[PDB]
Amino acid sequence: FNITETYLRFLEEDTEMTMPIAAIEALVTLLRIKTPETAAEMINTIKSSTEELIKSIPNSVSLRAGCDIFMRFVLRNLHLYGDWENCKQHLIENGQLFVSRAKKSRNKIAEIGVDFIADDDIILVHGYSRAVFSLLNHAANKFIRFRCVVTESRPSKQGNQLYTLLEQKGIPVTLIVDSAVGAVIDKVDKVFVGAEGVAESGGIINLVGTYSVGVLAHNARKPFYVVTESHKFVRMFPLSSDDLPMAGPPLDFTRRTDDLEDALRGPTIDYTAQEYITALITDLGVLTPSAVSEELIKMWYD
Amino acid sequence: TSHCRFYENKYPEIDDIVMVNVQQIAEMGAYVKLLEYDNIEGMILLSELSRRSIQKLIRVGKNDVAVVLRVDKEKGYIDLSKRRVSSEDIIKCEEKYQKSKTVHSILRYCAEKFQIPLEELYKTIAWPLSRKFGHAYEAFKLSIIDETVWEGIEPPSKDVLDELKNYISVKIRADVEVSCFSYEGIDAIKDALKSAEDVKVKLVAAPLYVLTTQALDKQKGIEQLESAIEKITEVITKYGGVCNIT
Amino acid sequence: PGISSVIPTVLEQSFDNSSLISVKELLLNKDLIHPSILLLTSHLAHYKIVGSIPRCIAMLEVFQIVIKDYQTPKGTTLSRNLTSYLSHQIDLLKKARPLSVTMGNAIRWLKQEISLIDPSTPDKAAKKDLCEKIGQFAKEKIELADQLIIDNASTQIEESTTIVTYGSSKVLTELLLHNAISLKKNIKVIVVDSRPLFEGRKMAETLRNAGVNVMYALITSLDTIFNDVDYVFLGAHSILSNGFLYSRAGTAMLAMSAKRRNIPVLVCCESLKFSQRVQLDSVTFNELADPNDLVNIDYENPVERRGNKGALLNQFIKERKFEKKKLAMENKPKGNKIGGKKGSEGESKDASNEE
Repeated sequence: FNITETYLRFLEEDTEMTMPIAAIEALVTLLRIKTPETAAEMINTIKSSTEELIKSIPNSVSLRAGCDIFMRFVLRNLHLYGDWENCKQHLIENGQLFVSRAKKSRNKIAEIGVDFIADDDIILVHGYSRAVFSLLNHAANKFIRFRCVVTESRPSKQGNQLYTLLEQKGIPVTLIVDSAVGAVIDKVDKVFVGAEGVAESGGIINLVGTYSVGVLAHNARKPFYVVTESHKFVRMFPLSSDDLPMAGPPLDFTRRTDDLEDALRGPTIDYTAQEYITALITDLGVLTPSAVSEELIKMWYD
Repeated sequence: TSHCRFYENKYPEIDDIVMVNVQQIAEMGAYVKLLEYDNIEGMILLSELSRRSIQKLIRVGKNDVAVVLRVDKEKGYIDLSKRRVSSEDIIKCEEKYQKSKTVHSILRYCAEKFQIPLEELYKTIAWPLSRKFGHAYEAFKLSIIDETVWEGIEPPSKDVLDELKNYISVKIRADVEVSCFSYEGIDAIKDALKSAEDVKVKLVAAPLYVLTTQALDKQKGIEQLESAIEKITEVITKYGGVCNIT
Repeated sequence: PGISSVIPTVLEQSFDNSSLISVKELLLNKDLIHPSILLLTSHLAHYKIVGSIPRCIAMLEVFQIVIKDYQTPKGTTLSRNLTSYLSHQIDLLKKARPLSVTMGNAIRWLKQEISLIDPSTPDKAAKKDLCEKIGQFAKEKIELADQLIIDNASTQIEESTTIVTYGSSKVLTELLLHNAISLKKNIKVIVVDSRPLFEGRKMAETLRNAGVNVMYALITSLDTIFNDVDYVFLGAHSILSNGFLYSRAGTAMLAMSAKRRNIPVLVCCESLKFSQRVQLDSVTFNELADPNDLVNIDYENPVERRGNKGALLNQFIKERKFEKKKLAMENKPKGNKIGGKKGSEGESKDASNEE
């Protein structure tokens, strides 16, 4: 019952409510029309909706992951096997409840993740994730001892936007280019990376470069980080150095030209392995090594 | 072509039992075809299927006993449950399924013969048998014992019916050696033959007579053959001739 | 049991973690010993084809046969000496050649089954169901696992792939065959093989018999086809709760090379391959046969020739030792796919609690 329109409505909004959250809410609303009890009508419709979303998707898996999570939750729901109405009611409730949970998660983050800041340590935030920014803000509020650093990111000018946002706060800001990151080995103290998806074990999807950063960190023996809230748990694993669903072509040796037509093509998306990251940042207590995989195992049983 | 529902109506009810044949698992549960109520797919979610390694099995061929929860009688949507079915009537359900299968098997000769749609044939069969009596296998059995159900309907194909009847519907051998020495012989042989006949009796060459005795209820065979042998023995000794039984 | 020891060859100063030699030629055999087991042992003594997976299946089959042959005695009960017999068999197997983790698991399962069924039950009725259950187990924990592996491969592997493998990993061979003939895609499959075993060669032959384009390789170089090679699966035998692999021959070398050049390696396995025992070097437990695979001057296995080679004790001190099973590393095989579909070998015992 319409998802393309919803997609159209949300792309550069975020800020207040997370992009994925809105999608989740929409999914919940869709569910709460055709009845979750009648599984014959419902699950097929859900599948169709997912397919539609995929069709509408260019360069993302996050939405797909969210919908899978939702499905899993729904599956879990009916395990009371008694009165069938209460479960339905609960299902109906869990949509805006999810949104509410986000605030709580943020609050939790503002209490557990504020222990990390030490004497003279330079912080560099990679990509675009709201949670990381919130954490940074909360650290600033606490006034431990830090430095907030930005990047020259290249999707649709994200890095610049981030820099501008930082400027609002007031904290002194200097920039790092995608190429000029190589000089950073010990001076910027700890390497932080924001997430737009967390897979099985160490697998994280963001923007136009993470793997290289991870490699650099490994070389330097630097502390590498994955920072997020709570809505991104995926069952995924790649085979090569990098493997993902792609709309932007990998190594597209552009056709013979003289007056310019199409050129901006390459690895737009980036993955990270298990070995490179030292710490995982989620509101779910204090979990790090391979807890997400365990969670997945608990959930799927497949 | 194999189609058509087992009962009178297309779509199942609430609380009724059905047997399913599994095709594919995971992601949803089992959106699978039925062998008790039509070939159209019916689905179970990953919760009602199991109770007590669950993902290890349930692929192709294996059958599951399930109760119907939700039926959408508009376009075609069926919902099932495995957990609710208790192991008190499970055997009965199985028996019912078997009976249904047998009935289905019975309705194949007709399909083979006159090269016409199977569903119509099924309908024509189900009107006397499946409607008034209850279950069909028992009705069939009754008919084969004492014709009582075939009276209600006129047959478009009587030959096919006859064939079906035939389908629905043990030879023991004996050796006798003759080697006479007395005056008369051929007549004596004939007499002997007449004492061992009653079905199928055939001649091979010269010294051996082969007769096949049909058994009524498996064990029967010695209760006539031995008597015949005795009779034969009685026959040949009087004049001046010898015969041997191995 | 019969006769043991009385064999040539020294204890060796270098590498002696496990005992090195046995029963090959039969003389004065016991009355109660089933000949199938003996035959199997004879085969294994000089085997080319099997490795890890099919061996276990064979063992299972043998066990089933034995069960079929055996009935409940008048004096002794069904659970009276069966366990002892099993133990004896295990000992015999050990004497012949060291075994796998899968086999151990199977044995454990059998023991559990034995424990389960009470001796007071009707005997005929008992094994009728027991055999069925065994069959079901076989279907599930092997064939179904294989199917699952295949399906995992299907979703993951790109539109037609160049594939590199080593050894006699039967499951992988089957997968390759499926890719070739059933789903129909391009199969530039490269197989490597060593001197002592002709497993790779055999695999290549089999592929040819099915109609597959194969690239044959040896020890001297591997990189000659790499420097092009895009996606690689390794040879498998047994997994540990470290995240490491206990596998055959120079697979470790291959893995290292892969790590060095472009792309890591991945291995798919059965859900009942995993152990709870652990080790971390090629000195821990060594699997050994007789130093005779390289005595015959290349080519075929049964030849019998006159030449120069054959100096184990003849000349002034000479030792010709080798190894079969070596340690495969951890940081490089990132992939592990089982009956639980998806996961990493970094999650070394995540499925051991669930089972």
